[PDB]
Amino acid sequence: LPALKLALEYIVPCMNKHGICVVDDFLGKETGQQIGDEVRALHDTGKFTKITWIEGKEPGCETIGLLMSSMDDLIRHCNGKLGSYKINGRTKAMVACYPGNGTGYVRHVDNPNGDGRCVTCIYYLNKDWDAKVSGGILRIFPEGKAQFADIEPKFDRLLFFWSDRRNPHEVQPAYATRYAITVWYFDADERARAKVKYLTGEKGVRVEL
Ligand SMILES: Cc1nc(Cc2ccc(F)cc2)c(O)c(C(=O)NCC(=O)O)n1
Ligand SMILES: [Fe+2]
Repeated sequence: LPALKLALEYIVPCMNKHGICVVDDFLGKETGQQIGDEVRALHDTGKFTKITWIEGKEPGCETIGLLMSSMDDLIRHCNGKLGSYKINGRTKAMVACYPGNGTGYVRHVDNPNGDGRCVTCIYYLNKDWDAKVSGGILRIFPEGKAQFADIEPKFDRLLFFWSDRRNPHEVQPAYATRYAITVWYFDADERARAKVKYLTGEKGVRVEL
């Protein structure tokens, strides 16, 4: 499926109706496990600062760059059709590792105070993942509805959801190494407002004395 067809037929319609969207088999087995290798390479060489921020052009991060390009393409076809949002940019790629010792992440909202991020995009890298045993379910609690969404961190799966208070979510305890890559997309207007009240942007960068 072309990017234009996945945006206009699956992602945008789904986002505007539910605000939670799952695209399985996004890149394919061969590209998927290439990313899996590059992600494991970040751990082997010990670049995990376990989260680490990747730009996509770094050596040995070519396929992660491909993923980021593929993600951008997809949003680029969505632009001006997602609510009343104008995506004007994104964060770098957050590569995250749940070590598999029974750690998870408590219920939270990604962007509760309007720091500019409107869409969370997550790519999962976990082959043959069975949540019944290994855990690691992402549970989203969509605002208003009397029901939750359960999302397995299934290999080669791409997830979109609104970053704001509409989508509180938790990562349940994981008993197996659990890998994901996240990018957040910025709305022009909210980002403009954010840059005015919060220590975000270029100005939010530490300088040494
Ligand atoms: C704001 C935030 N930050 C992190 C970074 C982090 C990773 C590991 C960790 F242990 C502690 C923090 C997240 O992972 C998530 C999230 O919703 N993840 C869903 C998923 O990966 O399915 N949200
Ligand atoms: Fe989150």
